[PDB]
Amino acid sequence: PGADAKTVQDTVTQVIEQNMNGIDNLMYMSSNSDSTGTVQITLTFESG
Amino acid sequence: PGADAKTVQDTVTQVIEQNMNGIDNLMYMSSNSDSTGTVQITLTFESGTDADIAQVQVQNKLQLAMPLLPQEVQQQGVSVEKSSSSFLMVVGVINTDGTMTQEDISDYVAANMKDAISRTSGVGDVQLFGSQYAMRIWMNPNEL
Amino acid sequence: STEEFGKILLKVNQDGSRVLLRDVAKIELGGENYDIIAEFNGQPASGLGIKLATGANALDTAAAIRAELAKMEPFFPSGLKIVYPYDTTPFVKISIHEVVKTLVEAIILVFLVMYLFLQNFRATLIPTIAVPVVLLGTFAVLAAFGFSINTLTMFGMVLAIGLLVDDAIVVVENVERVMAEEGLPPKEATRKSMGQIQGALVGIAMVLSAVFVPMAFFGGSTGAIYRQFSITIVSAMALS
Amino acid sequence: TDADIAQVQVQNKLQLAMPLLPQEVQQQGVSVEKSSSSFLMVVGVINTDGTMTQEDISDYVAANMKDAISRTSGVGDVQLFGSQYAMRIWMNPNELNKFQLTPVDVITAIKAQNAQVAAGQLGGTPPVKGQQLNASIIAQTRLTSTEEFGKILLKVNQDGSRVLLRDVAKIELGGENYDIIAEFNGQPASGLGIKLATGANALDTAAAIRAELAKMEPFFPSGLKIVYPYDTTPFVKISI
Amino acid sequence: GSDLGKKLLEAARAGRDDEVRILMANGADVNAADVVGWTPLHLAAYWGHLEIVEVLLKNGADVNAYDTLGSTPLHLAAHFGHLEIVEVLLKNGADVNAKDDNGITPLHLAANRGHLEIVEVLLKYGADVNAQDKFGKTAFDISINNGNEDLAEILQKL
Amino acid sequence: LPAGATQERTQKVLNEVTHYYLTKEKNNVESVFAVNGFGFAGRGQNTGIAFVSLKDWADRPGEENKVEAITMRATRAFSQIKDAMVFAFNLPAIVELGTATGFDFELIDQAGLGHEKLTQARNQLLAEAAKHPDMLTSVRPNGLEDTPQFKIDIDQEKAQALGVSINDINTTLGAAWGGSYVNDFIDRGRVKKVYVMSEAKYRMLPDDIGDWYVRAADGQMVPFSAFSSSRWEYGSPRLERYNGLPSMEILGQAAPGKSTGEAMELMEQLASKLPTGVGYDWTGMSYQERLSGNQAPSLYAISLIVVFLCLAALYESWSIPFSVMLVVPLGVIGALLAATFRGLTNDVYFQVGLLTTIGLSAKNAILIVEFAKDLMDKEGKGLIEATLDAVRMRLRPILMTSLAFILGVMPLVISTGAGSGAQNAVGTGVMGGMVTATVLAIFFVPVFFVVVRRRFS
Amino acid sequence: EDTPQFKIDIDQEKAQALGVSINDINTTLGAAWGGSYVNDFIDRGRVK
Ligand SMILES: CCCCCCCCCCCCCCCCCCCC(=O)O[C@H](COC(=O)CCCCCCCCCCCCCC)COP(=O)(O)OCCN
Ligand SMILES: CC(=O)O[C@H]1C[C@@]2(C)[C@@H](C[C@@H](O)[C@H]3[C@@]4(C)CC[C@@H](O)[C@@H](C)[C@@H]4CC[C@@]32C)/C1=C(\CCC=C(C)C)C(=O)O
Ligand SMILES: CCCCCCCCCCCCO[C@@H]1O[C@H](CO)[C@@H](O[C@H]2O[C@H](CO)[C@@H](O)[C@H](O)[C@H]2O)[C@H](O)[C@H]1O
Ligand SMILES: CCCCCCCCCCCCO[C@@H]1O[C@H](CO)[C@@H](O[C@H]2O[C@H](CO)[C@@H](O)[C@H](O)[C@H]2O)[C@H](O)[C@H]1O
Ligand SMILES: CCCCCCCCCCCC
Ligand SMILES: CCCCCCCCCC
Repeated sequence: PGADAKTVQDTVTQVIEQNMNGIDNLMYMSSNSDSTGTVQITLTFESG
Repeated sequence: PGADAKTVQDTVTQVIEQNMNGIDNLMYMSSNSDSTGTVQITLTFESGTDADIAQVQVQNKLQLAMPLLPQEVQQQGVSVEKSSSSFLMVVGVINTDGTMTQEDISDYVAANMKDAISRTSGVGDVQLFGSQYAMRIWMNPNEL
Repeated sequence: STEEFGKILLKVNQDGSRVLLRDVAKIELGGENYDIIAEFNGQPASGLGIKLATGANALDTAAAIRAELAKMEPFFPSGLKIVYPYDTTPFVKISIHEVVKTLVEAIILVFLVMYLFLQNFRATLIPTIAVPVVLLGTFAVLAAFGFSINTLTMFGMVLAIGLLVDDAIVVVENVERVMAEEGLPPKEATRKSMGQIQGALVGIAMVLSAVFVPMAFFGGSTGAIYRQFSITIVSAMALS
Repeated sequence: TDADIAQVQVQNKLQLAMPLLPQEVQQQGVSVEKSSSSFLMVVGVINTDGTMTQEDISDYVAANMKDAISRTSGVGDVQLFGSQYAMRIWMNPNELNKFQLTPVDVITAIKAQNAQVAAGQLGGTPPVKGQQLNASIIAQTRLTSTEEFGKILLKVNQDGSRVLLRDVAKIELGGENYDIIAEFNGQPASGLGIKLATGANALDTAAAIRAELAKMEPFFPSGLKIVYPYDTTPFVKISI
Repeated sequence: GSDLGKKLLEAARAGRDDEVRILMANGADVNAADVVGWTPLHLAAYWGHLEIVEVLLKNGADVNAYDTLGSTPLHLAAHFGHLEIVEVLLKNGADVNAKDDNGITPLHLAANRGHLEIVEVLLKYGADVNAQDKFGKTAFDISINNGNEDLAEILQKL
Repeated sequence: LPAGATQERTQKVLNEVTHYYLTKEKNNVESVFAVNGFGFAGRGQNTGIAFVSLKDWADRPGEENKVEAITMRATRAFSQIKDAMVFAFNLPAIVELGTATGFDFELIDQAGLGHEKLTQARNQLLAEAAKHPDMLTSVRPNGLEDTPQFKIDIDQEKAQALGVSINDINTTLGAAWGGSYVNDFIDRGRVKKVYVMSEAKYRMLPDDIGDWYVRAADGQMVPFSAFSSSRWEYGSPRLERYNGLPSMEILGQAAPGKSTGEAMELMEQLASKLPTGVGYDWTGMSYQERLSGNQAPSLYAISLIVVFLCLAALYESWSIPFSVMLVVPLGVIGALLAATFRGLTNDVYFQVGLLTTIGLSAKNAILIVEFAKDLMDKEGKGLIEATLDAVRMRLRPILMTSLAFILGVMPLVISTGAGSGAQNAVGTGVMGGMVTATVLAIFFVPVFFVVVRRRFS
Repeated sequence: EDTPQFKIDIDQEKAQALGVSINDINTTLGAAWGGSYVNDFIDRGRVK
């Protein structure tokens, strides 16, 4: 709450993302950090 | 931080142990509480148990115990991990010209190396031997 | 920054002067903990403890890690060097190679022995074809069971090689004998020869299955190791 | 439905609610369970030599038996028919008002004087050069007895006298609650109401419970005895 | 810090009576001390090993040895309820009114943990009942604050 | 190092250990990774590990320059060291699995006895185990002993009298001496911790306690000396628990000549005469044996039955199978000879080698018996005639496989390079087993077949 | 079924007049009549 996109990215998004390593069947990871404090990190997996 | 073995045992270890209930296929549980402020509880499961299910069940029961632990322990965080202690390799990082301390090297590796190794193909997990920087305020009681 | 933390205001005195945090404390970027002192031949050190991902190729990963470390070389500060005190990949590269050498050498030895006794290039080819077919096929079954190429499964094949070699030799030899003793042509000789042994070979498969299959049903850590050899040998022997 | 996943998904959502809940609810411990509604068995506990009360037995069960049964695989939920002891401070309002004190003062002093302090070390890292001593500092530790809680100093009067906690409250070991009270054939008892975890085998879990109870029996106090007043499993074994 | 001094410290702690006997024969330093200033006698007094306390005093151990904070073997024995060692130490000339750096005596410690027998023994060997610590507290003050009925009756002999 | 020893003291030993490996083992050792502050038995200032990395296997020729040899020299060299238990040792084949030799015992507080009475019970158990060197060796705790610690008592009355809050006292003590994680900050776009702690020089010794001050309600600064008292006591630097109860782990192994099952059976007996409220349990490697112990015979009991039944169906005879089944020892003897000759062990590679040696010898016997039986059944030949004609026909294929397969495993026996331990264990048990299985079966199988057929007319 | 219950209204004005905190009122009422879990202690080695 109240945090800008960059502050949110540095304190939340990257911190979470650098722990999303060595998950099974991970194809790609996308994410975004915005001016309302919101982080969304979507991880898409191999078919099946 | 700064806790003796008994303080750790009686404020952290016992409280977590009392909440390790309703978890499937547990053979046995063991723990150590030591004078460097550390606790390690290991829960060993039956062979054939799904390790991910075993881990999430432990993790979930811990989360519900977190409000009972001390402020300082909640703040530091309690890590639940699978104990697959088998390194592929250890990459050492050293300083030959005497310009960097171990703390300086560890921070360089944290900031400019670790993440890229974590994202490398086939890499399951990466451990920093040391910590990234911390802002240290070394107090003087005479001046205070 | 350390400068900003130094400028933190703790109090303002009556006379006017300001007590800042740098007045009552030293301030620096340091470590989180100071319990561990790590050195490498006397010099300060840190490092990365890297683990292999589930189902990943250990040799590919090691090459890939070294490739990424190479891209980082140009940007290091003065004095910084990468070193490799522990690495299982050199050992794993040797273990697999020595097993592959043994399996190929075993096939040439059978060629040399087959020619020494039977004395024609034609017959000595038949095991040289049949043994690779069975070896390759075993890997397909290992893949189907979710097994990996590893020290245990590889030596499982080295231990199996005697059973594979024997199936090839027994079949060919027994045709060469039936041709020599009775004088029948290759096609009729093979029908008679296989008539003498086909019932036995099926019985041998069942008996050998009963020797090896129970080894898969051991419990715990010991039983996980025994199961690697069991599935590899039972698969190789069954294809043979 | 996979109950392991049902519990995970439910608990993922509960975790979003947790911070919004009152502090007091979080501190009692919220629990997510996957069990049958009906009791698998009741493990009763009595004292055949009448040496322990209903309250003593229940505490013994809670402190020495319940947790290990709760950790056993297949045990979905364990209901204690009774209460574990807690340190009960039974406040007196007349004596509280006599010394100008309230329940808020009692609570603050118990937090201040029944505390487990992390105090650091003599010669701790990072040390000065030439340090010879390294030793943990032990400051306040948790209180262990009614006597120690009794001598908690609430305040010191103007004339120098001391208001201890025992001067404004009766202090005793007693149930967390006093709601559940059980009897077996008229005599004092406690016990464990055990519910089968979703989809687990009743007979295997019962066997595991009876095995875990056998490990406890040798270290009971004098007279304490397990009784079996309700068990759904024996009919299954007898009917089959 | 001799070679046998360290082994006597460890042996006196562990209560290995036979190893102490041999170390007494070989001349192990009875006045050897930890970083914290504890002799073998301190260690034997703490962990309650009676035979070793007696053996060390026979071999010229300092009965009034003091650690880095002023505590003696009598402080340790009286505090941890080792009646036999308290009597033996007092018999071999232990300072019954010994004060540590806090002003705490063996009487204060014995009183604080309700060791009734020890408090009487200390009194019999001339313990000062009115001895105050750094906070002005007598052994009597400790007994009423702890709510010890029986102990308060004994110490009320001003 | 001993208990209470400092980081610097440990560093001096690690520097000495590193100096040895780079001087005395200069031709073997590539590097020494010294880690002051960590030991497997329990981390602390008084412990450390040096991970020694060697040069390539090509640059370390002969048995003298292997890990076995370098280990022994280093351990012998480091027996001199000024009060420090220092010793080198090789890693186990599977580091994931642990060392895995002997037993893993847990001594358990079952009735709220407490740390001190559990220590006494543990010492009682260890002293009793020491009186059976014939059964038990290296019976030791896998944990730390009690150490001196500085007990400080905050006086509540004097703190309330001077108007000093207990929170200010305990925060001043803990933050300075122990450190305190306050909050985070952002160093070059990365979130990182902020710690406040005392500068090293003001948190070293008991006299430094009195140099710390706390502000009272009235405004005056009060030193810790004004409202505290202190003393030395003993306490644990590593408290262990097992299944929720206080515990003490005890490692050990069976003595030379004895099995682990015997050693376990003794430790249980010695435990049953420990004080009231002291129980025990088996963990790790010992738990898995205690549960899955009766499998090895029970599985191969079925194996033997299925083998018999399969041969019975093949030959159409309840008796003839025995002629094949009697071959089993003929391979096993040579494997045991070749292993015992070279000083190798009864390991998994050897054991799987036995099963392959047995199976191939069984296969040879099956075909000898099959040929003999068909000659009797179809061509109407006599017992001895059919047996002699059978073994004649099967001599060549038996000798060919054996010649090839013995020569195939020949390099694995002589191998001394990288991964040679496993290769040796595979090779020797196969070679020696094949030599006896080949030589004996050709003469013994006809004996087995003839004896069986005569016995069962 | 519904049952009699003792409804009590804290007068906010009168409380503010006397200088009595509403937190001290509610803690007093709740702790005394309902009970209050303050913190933990150790009974024969076990956290309770
Ligand atoms: C514990 C859980 C339970 C597990 C279950 C285990 C089951 C294991 C399977 C065992 C099956 C064995 C069955 C054999 C039964 C004997 C049948 C033989 C009949 C017989 O006497 O043969 C005669 C010819 O003699 C001959 O030529 C000799 C043939 C007989 C040899 C006898 C030795 C049998 C060996 C089997 C035990 C060992 C197995 C393990 C290695 C003529 O026949 P007839 O029918 O005319 O006679 C009737 C006369 N009026
Ligand atoms: C002749 C020889 O030396 O073996 C070489 C040759 C080798 C057996 C190779 C491993 C593997 O590709 C082999 C397969 C079956 C791979 C799949 C197919 O495409 C085959 C057509 C191919 C033929 C032989 C080959 C190409 C070798 C290896 C192993 C390489 C691996 C490591 C870890 C060093 C080896 O060098 O030992
Ligand atoms: C006659 C037939 C007998 C059957 C023989 C069976 C062969 C079995 C051997 C193992 C097969 C796989 O072996 C394959 O080797 C190559 C070597 O180029 C590896 O390749 C990897 O290691 C090499 C060597 O360090 C790296 O340089 C390379 O970047 C990396 O990709 C593959 O990761 C592995 O998949
Ligand atoms: C539950 C499933 C597992 C049960 C275990 C089964 C084990 C059996 C091992 C394989 C035995 C094969 O069975 C065996 O086959 C061969 C031929 O191949 C038969 O041998 C016969 O074949 C044909 C049959 O028409 C005849 O013309 C010929 O004269 C003769 O040689 C034997 O009569 C039979 O005993
Ligand atoms: C009918 C003849 C072919 C029978 C197949 C024999 C191979 C069985 C392999 C068993 C592996 C478990
Ligand atoms: C061909 C079947 C071999 C028998 C294997 C034994 C299985 C045991 C399972 C309990």
